[PDB]
Amino acid sequence: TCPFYKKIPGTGFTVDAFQYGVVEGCTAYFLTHFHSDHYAGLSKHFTFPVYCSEITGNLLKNKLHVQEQYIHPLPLDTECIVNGVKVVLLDANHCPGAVMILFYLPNGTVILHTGDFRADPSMERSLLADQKVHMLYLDTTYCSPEYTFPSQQEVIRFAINTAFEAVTLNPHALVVCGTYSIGKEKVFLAIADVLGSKVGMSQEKYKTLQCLNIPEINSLITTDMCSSLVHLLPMMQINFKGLQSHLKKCGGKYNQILAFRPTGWTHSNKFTRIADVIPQTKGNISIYGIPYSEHSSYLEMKRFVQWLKPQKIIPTVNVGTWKSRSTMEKYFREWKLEAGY
Ligand code: NI
Repeated sequence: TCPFYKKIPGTGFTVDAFQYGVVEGCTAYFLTHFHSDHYAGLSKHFTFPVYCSEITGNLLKNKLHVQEQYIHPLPLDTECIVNGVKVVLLDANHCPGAVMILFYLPNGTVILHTGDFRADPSMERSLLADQKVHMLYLDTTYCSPEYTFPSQQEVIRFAINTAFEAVTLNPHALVVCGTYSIGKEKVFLAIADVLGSKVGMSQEKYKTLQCLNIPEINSLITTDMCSSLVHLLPMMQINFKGLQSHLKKCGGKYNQILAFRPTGWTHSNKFTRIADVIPQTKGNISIYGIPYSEHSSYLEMKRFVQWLKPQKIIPTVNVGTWKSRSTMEKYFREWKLEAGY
C-alpha cells in the first residue's frame, strides 16, 4: 500500500509510486527521475498515464519498453494543465532528466515535490521565486550537519588532473570508471576529453546513454573498447580482482589501471580535503573513491529551505526510523527559528 508521503492530497496524483499495484483513486502517476527505487514496478504492461520529463520518457520507452500511448512527456519551466490541475516541472540538478514538481491545487494550496535534488542557489531564480509554497516534500537524504562534501566542480578538477598526470607519465595506463545507474556522467566524460579519447562501454550502457539528449554524444562514447583508453564498468567490478581480470582482456595493450568509484558521502569527508585524497593500491592497480554527490549537502539544503520558507515540510528520505524522523524535525525547527518564518 502507498505511503502518505507519495500522495498529493486534493488531486488524483501520486509521485514515484509504481510498486503498490493499482493505487485507489490515482488517475495520473508522476515519475521524477529514472532511478530504480523510484521507477520500481514500471514495465511494458503498465496501462495508466505516466507524466515525466522528455529524457525520463526516452528511458521508459527504450529501457523498460513502456508503450508510447501512456508516456506523457512535459517541457521544463512551462505551466501545463494535467486532469484540470496546473503543474510545472523544474530541473532537480540530480541525474539526467530528473525533475522537481510544482502543483497549484484548485483550493489555492501550492505544493513543491523536490523528487531527488541537489539544492542550488540558481533555483532561487526559477519560477519558484514568484509565489508562496505551502507544502514541501523534501529529499532529506543528507539532512545532518556531518554531511559535508565539495562542489562537483572541485571533484571533477581533481579527477581530470589525476588522470591526466598518470597517463602522461605512463601512456600504457588504462583509466576505468564505475557506474550502476544514470547520473554522474560528467566524471567519465571530462576524463575522456582531457585524454583525447572516447569513452568505451558495453552495449547496454551505450543504449542508456543514447537516451539522454547529451549534445555531441556520438563524438564522446563508443562500443569499440579497443579504440578507447577510458572504459566504463559496473560498480561491483571496481575492486582489485575485478580490475586484474579486466586487464587480462585488454590483451597486453596496457600495463597499469587507474580506477575511479564515484560514491556519495563517505566518513573520510569528516577528516580529509578533496586536494588530500589518495588511492588504495595493489601492484599496478590504484582505486580512488571520490565524493561526487547528486544530493544536497546539509548546508545547501538548509539554505534552500530557509529561502523558500514553506509552512510545512514532509520528508521523503530517511523516514523509516524514529531517531531519523526526530532528528530531521529538530533541524526544521532550528532553521525556522533562525530565519524567523
Ligand atoms: Ni535518485
